[PDB]
Amino acid sequence: NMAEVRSYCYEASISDMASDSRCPTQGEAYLDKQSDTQYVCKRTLVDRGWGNGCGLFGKGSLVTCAKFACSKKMTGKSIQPENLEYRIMLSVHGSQHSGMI
Amino acid sequence: LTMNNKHWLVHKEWFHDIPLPWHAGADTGTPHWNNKEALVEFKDAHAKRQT
Amino acid sequence: IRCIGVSNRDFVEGMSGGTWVDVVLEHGGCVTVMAQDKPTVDIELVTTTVSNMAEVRSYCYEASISDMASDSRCPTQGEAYLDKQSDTQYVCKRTLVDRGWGNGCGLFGKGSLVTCAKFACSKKMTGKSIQPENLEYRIMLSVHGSQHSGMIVNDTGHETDENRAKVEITPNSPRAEATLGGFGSLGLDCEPRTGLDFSDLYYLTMNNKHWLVHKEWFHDIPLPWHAGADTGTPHWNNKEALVEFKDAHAKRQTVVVLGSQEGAVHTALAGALEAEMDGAKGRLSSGHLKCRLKMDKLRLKGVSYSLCTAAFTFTKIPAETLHGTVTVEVQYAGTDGPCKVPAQMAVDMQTLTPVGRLITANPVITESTENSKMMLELDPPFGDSYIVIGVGEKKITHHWHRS
Amino acid sequence: QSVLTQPPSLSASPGASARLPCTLSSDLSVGSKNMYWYQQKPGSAPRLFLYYYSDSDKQLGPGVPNRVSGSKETSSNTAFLLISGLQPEDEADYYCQVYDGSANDVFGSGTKLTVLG
Amino acid sequence: SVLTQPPSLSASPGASARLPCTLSSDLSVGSKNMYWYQQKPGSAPRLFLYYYSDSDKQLGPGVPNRVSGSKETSSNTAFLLISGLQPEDEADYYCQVYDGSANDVFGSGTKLTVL
Amino acid sequence: VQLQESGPGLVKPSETLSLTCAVSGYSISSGYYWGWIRQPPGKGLEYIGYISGSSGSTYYNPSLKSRVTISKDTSKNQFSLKLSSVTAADTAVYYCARRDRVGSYPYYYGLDSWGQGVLVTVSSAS
Amino acid sequence: VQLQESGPGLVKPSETLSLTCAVSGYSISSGYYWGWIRQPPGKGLEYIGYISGSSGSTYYNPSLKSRVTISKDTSKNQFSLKLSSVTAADTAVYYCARRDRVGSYPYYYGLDSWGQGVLVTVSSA
Repeated sequence: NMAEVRSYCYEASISDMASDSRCPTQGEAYLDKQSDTQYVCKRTLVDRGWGNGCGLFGKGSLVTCAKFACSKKMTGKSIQPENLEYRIMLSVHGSQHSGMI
Repeated sequence: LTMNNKHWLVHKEWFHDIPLPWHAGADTGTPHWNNKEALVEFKDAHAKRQT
Repeated sequence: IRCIGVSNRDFVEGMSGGTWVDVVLEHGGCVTVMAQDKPTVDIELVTTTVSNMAEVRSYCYEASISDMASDSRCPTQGEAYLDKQSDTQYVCKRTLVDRGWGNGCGLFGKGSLVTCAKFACSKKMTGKSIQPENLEYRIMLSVHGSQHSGMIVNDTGHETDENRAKVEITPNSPRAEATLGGFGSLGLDCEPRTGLDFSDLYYLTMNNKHWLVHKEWFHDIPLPWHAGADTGTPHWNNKEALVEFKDAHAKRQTVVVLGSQEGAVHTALAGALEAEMDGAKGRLSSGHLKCRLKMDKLRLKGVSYSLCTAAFTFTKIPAETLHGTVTVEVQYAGTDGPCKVPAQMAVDMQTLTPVGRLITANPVITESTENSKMMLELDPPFGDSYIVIGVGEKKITHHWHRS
Repeated sequence: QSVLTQPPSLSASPGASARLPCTLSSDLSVGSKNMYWYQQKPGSAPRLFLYYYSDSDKQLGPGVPNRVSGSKETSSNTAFLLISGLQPEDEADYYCQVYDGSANDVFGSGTKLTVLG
Repeated sequence: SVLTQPPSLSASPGASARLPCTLSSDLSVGSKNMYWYQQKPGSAPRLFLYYYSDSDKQLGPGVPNRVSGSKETSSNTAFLLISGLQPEDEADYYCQVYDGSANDVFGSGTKLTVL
Repeated sequence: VQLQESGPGLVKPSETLSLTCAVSGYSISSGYYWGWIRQPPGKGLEYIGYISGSSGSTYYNPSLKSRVTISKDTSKNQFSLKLSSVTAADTAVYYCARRDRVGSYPYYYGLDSWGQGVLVTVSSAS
Repeated sequence: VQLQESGPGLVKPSETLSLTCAVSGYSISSGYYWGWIRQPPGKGLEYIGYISGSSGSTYYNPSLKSRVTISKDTSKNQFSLKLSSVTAADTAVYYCARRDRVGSYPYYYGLDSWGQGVLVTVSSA
């Protein structure tokens, strides 16, 4: 009857991968699920120009996100003195032909 | 510590700094994970289409 | 055109009177080659597809144990033995355990115990040898003097027209002659598999995640493995690296598996080259191909052309590229037939004197239809300047200040 | 909610500039929405016509010309499909499309643009 | 364990004839030594071409260099390519390997017919 | 990437409907969400759902939530759609289309390449 | 490296059938593997086995578990084959062949030298 303190996730799987990108001078990209918890996001720049569909050249702005989900967890419990229940076996000499007990 | 079905004892100062996703209590259904970026690597080289 | 919306763009100039222009192509990196009187070409190493390889070693990272059995004899009686020791699918171990009047015998001491268990793999990885004989580099060319991609609606588009062709470079066929047509033929005697991709590399496949690993780093991966020949129920070697049985308090040893080992090796190849893409052909994400460019039998398209007369009109706003060059796209709006586009940078307007450099050598209009667009690139001078194209009557100026 | 709306029929004489609006629902901000326009000839598998987000963030169909322009009026959130050089072959059904918060495709009713004669 | 072969083949004189030989699902074509025999009725099958890779291959006695070999490990099939079809080569071809216990497995017999 | 649609001519109501889509020019499992969009007689376009190319996750329509099931198989480079418990109003012209989900160019976030399309009615026999 | 195969034309059902070939131009006690491969006209090739010139080892078709027994005579330089208790469906044309398995430049692993062929049928009338 010990209780949990901190549970780590050693196997996780992502889903709902989505990205948003805007050409330079159009500010910064944004996604609806980027503020949602259980999501992983990152904003960076990519090469952008007329060949991609644009009016200017330079670094664009894109953010990608994926829905975090754990598959296998590991849990760390606390050992509190409330339950330790040591058992000490006793065996006296003078009898008892054979065995431990 | 219990991970798959096997169990160990662990110095807490070592257990507190494991670089992995984690949550504090005992959320059963939908936990709010901390540092989800520990497992999700983002390779993004300047060309295009960060992975 | 091509090679304008990228940062890793390398400009090189060709020697006057020389036909060799050596250059290096790399993944995600572009090259713009120019000469004094020869057309400007944009070459790029697009893909490095390796395929049709044979497996060398296959390591197991997810193993499952089964059929735990044991046999033991008391200290004075001798060493223990189990029939599964001779089986190629079982891992065993001999250890010493306490024995005496308590358990089953009549002498105190350490008896011998053998513990066997049936090994089996759940998830494994396979590394293959990529012999120099089977891998295909792909190089794309694009000559200047076109709008975006005419009549060919894609960017790669096709190999059926001028300004666009793909040259496949592979060792045992390194030299290649690109038949541009009209512009001539661009020769390229590349240097494949020596610029990079030395024989230390194996193509490793694990859980659809692929990489390229060094020579001996893959040999001594501490995992159970089998050699390069696949049959049903394979024979695993060094299974003890994933199945450990070390001592307990006494009276018996316990056998436990090492769990999974996927993410353990995910971090083991940090910085190693990656070849994620698939489709039955390993598409690399790195290149360092050295090439030689032969400018012998290529010629400028617009040399026998007369200058265009019906002055232009801008289509898009002139943009500054990442390296400082200027780009403009204009619709000529005159059925002069095939004519040479007059392009020039003018610091003033008194006399249209050459002030800077022109990337697109002699821009030319293509068809004889009424309205046709074309794109050209210029190299402006540092500071204030202007942009004027067309004949003196109905000139079009655009103020341009670079750096 | 999250439904697009636009009139069943529009027509204009050949040569003039035809503006095909696309009114988004009240829960959307058109200024930050990538607008997608589809063109469908009567029985030939509608093709992607014009994607527009800004006058510097735009991309047309593979062969459609610059006569087709786009614009946004953020006062009442409504995209536009502008066709300047109206030829008789511009007579088709045009659709618009956006995406919701969960990235589900939201198409519009669309206008059956008819070139008069 | 058995190897599949195509029964019918037709090609124009001067073209490149492709003769496939698909190994079973229990075998990997990339790691097997392929052997190709040629047989016409009334004659014992002569050994035509051995192929394992483009750097490990041996032709038969008096066989022109227009007889090559190739492998596609994606579909797990070995090839027998004959460019410049001459009339003397029209016969039935076989492929053969040796499995774990060194048992020879042949094919169905490719009836090559040059038009 | 020229997709061709193939499917039965007619299905009776309350009966499983299956459409098969061959992409024929692009390898699936590289990405590029593949979906199915319909136009019942002459009305607007209604979408049903799309399946992820690489991962294989399926995203469906809120109204067509419990009836459809989209499948994928990259061995022969095809993906299919299964419409169960069809109704008389489900007669439509279906198109399996392409779409990009993670790219840096928003033009491909729309349905770039479309299929030929099949027509299916839900009437009785004759 | 001539290989000369010869034998009877007809063997009756449920009888031990035997054929033999002489290696006319190469000594058997040198290492090469000498074997038999049969096939009915129009049917694919099927190997019967091979015998060693050095040790005498024999390994046959898995289908013919105890049916075949490849014999040998090293001194006279001949090697035989004794298919015991033949069946009616064993009608085929048999071939004598020589191969190698001891690592001589893998091309030689396949049967490079063949015989001429002996037509054998199992009938009663």
